[PDB]
Amino acid sequence: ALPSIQLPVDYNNLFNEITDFLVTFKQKGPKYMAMLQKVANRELNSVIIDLDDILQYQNEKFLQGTQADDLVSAIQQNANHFTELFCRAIDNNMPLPTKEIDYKDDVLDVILNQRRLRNERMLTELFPPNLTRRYFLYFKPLSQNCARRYRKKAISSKPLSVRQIKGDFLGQLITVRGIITRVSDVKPAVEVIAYTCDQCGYEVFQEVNSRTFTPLSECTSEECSQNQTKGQLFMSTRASKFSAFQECKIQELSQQVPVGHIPRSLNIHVNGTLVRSLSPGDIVDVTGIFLPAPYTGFKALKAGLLTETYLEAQFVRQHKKKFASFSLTSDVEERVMELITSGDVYNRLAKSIAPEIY
Amino acid sequence: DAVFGDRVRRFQEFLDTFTSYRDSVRSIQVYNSNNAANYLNILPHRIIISLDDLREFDRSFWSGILVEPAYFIPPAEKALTDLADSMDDVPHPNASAVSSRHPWKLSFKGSFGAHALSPRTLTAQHLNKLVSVEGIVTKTSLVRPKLIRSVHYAAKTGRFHYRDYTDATTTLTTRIPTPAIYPTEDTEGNKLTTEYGYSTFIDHQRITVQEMPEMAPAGQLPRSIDVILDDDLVDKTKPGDRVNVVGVFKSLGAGGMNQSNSNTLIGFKTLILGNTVYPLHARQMLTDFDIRNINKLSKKKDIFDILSQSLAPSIYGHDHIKKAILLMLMGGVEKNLENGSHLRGDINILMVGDPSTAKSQLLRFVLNTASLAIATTGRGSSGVGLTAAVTTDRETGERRLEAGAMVLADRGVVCIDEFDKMTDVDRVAIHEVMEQQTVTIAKAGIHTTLNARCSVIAAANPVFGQYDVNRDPHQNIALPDSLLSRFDLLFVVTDDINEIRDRSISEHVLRTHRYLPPGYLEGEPVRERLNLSLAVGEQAGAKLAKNKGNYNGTEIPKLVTIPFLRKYVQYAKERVIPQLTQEAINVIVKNYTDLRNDDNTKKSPITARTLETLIRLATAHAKVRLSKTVNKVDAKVAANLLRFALLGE
DNA sequence: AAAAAAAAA
Ligand SMILES: Nc1ncnc2c1ncn2[C@@H]1O[C@H](COP(=O)(O)OP(=O)(O)OP(=O)(O)O)[C@@H](O)[C@H]1O
Ligand SMILES: [Mg+2]
Ligand SMILES: [Zn+2]
Repeated sequence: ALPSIQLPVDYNNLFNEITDFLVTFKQKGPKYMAMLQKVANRELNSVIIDLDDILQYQNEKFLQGTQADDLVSAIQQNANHFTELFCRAIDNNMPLPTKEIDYKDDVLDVILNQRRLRNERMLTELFPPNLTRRYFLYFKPLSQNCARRYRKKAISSKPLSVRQIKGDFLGQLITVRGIITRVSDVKPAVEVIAYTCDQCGYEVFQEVNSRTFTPLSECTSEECSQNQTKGQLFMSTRASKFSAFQECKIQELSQQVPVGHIPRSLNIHVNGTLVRSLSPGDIVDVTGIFLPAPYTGFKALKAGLLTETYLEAQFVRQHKKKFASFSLTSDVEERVMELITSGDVYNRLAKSIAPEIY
Repeated sequence: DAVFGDRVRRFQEFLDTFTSYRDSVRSIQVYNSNNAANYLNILPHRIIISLDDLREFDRSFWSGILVEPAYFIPPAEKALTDLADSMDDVPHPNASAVSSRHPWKLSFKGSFGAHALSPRTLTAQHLNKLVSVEGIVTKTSLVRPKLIRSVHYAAKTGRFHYRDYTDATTTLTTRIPTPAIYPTEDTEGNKLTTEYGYSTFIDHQRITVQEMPEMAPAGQLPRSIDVILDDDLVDKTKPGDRVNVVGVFKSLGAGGMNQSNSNTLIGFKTLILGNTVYPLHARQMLTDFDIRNINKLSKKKDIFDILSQSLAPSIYGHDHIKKAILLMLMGGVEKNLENGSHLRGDINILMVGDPSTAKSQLLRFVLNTASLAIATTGRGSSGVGLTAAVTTDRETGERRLEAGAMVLADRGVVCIDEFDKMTDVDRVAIHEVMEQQTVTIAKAGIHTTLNARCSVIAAANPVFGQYDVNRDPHQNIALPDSLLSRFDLLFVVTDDINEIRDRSISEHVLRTHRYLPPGYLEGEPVRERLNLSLAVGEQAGAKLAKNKGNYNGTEIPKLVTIPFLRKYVQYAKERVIPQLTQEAINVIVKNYTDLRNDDNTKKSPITARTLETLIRLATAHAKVRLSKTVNKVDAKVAANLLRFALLGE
């Protein structure tokens, strides 16, 4: 069947270390407790985790002979599994709301409360956590000075070009640099899909992560599980959970292209609150996860092992420059005071446009 | 069965006999280890064996490789992998990087004999045999990764599973095909999550190579063959580059032998799995005594005249044209500014004259002697396809740009004949490119700026059959003033009738046609030859065999051979970047002012561009004598050349 | 998407 191999990585100790770091970290008290508290009060909408914090915490705790392994290396070698571990750990230690909440507006929670008041009244289904989650997990790449602080070569970053990325970088966390040319619109995408069951008790749920989805035909309701059908299951748009989806592509800069070559492209997917954070025609450096995508979407029954690849966005620096719409600020106020004190200005401005032409 | 073990141990004995490959493996290991954790280049796990030594050691194994590589190469690479696994010493390895299991695939060099073929010569009886094919790259595909071995994990078991996939084009030996279905369930039903970062992916690219048009049968078109190469060397060379590819030529696919056939007239598919690639270039390196010769010759007072006279010895006259060609092939340095944008760096030459004055021949010589150049004619080209084209890929089904005529000639030189006879519309492409050395394409949803910093040389004949000296220069040339103003130098050539020069050129041309190839009699015509004996090729300073260059004695002044001149220009274009001084500045400004206010008839009007041309020529002449600073003599010679090219002696 | 032939302005 499937032969087995041994790897030096075991996730139990890593999960315990993750919990210890998330509970004990001191940079106000714990930062990671305050942000979770703000999430609980329905104030924050996204979570950012700084790998530099983990690196420095491990480096300073290595002074005592307790730590045995490194976690940022495992993050670099694999990311999505650690995303799942992080969301599980966060949901495990989610704090209590210390503030009032406008509880009537949460239609999803009202619907789930009605479902519970139905099911547990008769003495209930364990809803998956991703349906109940409200936050989003994002990562932040390290900084080169932090790496220079220590002897270890925990570098990452290094904004490779589009063509410099090769096949062995799949699954890691990488940074790319280039110009954005095409940005698509915002379109909602499903995360958890729910079906109404025609008053047959609990409403069956389904979860799909692939880009292709298939619906249900029969349900596990007890009276529907009876020897004759009781109502056809239907998909309910209100109960299901959605997420914003957007895709773009990035072009290599004219500087980095070797002579006699045509610049290449790279697709990129962005989900969550980072949607609409980039515009066509700018120089950026995106950090994210480099993931494969099946070729079966084209459905040609060819390319038995060839597959397409894309990047998943995690953090972006807009870079370039800002016009700012001449927003008023003190510094430019003293600058225009200097200009006023400069006296006649138009001749100087004419002199200052193109000194190259005489 | 045991034949695999016997072959493996025979190859182990062969590797034990020759100690060079072990040294290479140790060097690559220590270099990789040093690159690992010391404050980006990584050497791929590939080694090249010279099968001449293998033939000198064991003829049976050599013949087995050269006849049936399928049953011989895998044991050899297995033995190499085992030797590497025994030699290396890494007591503290990583986790994801230790599972690469790269088989250390090989490369070959040496004499092949009857297996060094051409794309036309490949036939049925050469199948399943290691071969080396020569040709020119015509097109390439995109670099797409493909999967080999996937790693799976289940939370409950804690045991990481792995499944290995192989395709027809992945391995030499045909095995049972495997679909790309991801295993998501264990034998006991445990859920398996695919683990990225531990699986294996390798690059994939397909290229096509065709036989050279020169060595083709009369009245026949060139034919092409396709090459698959992966892992290393995946993005080497480019379209328009002479290559020699060594690999295994094998068939693949059912080819309609199953029920899918619609007619009985079905042929199989043939394809070559490349093992290594080499650049032909009809070599490009320089030795220590080469440097000594270059320096001692550059210390001479008359280097520029010798080099100018060394170009096309069979062309009589046109001395300053040869000098301009020499300055053009190794032109001035490019200047860039954070505020001044871009400054053009090379020089363009245009020639116009009456028929039969040796313009096309000199252009062909420049094409032959240049490091990189592309041949183009005005009538047989279209501007839309001359810069970029949109075509659909057969594999992916998408549409991607194809490089045009001068995009392939980036940082090279483009030679165009019948420039005046080209359609006016296509000229706009030149108007686009020569302006800023950048072509922008925007069509069918593709937006990209392509770099093209090539230099263009053109030759065109005047509107009339023969040049009219008594007429206006503008009305003698069909091209508009806008493009004529860009070209740095305008040269007009006429064959004035003079009995003395007629006699001299007549005896020279008659001397040329009485020539005999060495070692060949005069009674029979020139016959074709085979390739070099080696498929792959490779006391000091006391010989001067091909240094002095005076192969035959006919004049007191010296002459140098072409390959040494190519070596000289290669050295000069890289090792020297000169700077200018105020002494040359004084001469430049003085001669510019004198030329501009002389107020006499001239062939072409001048402007600020001519001074910039003078500066570029001064830089080029500062490069020609291998100096880091510009001397006023360079300014003087540039001024003299310009005055000839604009006034005439 | 790009090359090449034909009738009308
Ligand atoms: N100075 C010369 N020395 C030797 N051969 C010469 C010289 N001038 C002309 N010829 C000869 O003139 C012939 C004409 O060649 P070619 O057509 O290339 O010349 P061209 O001047 O470029 O002509 P065109 O304008 O018709 O293209 C060639 O065979 C060449 O050898
Ligand atoms: Mg000619
Ligand atoms: Zn029902």
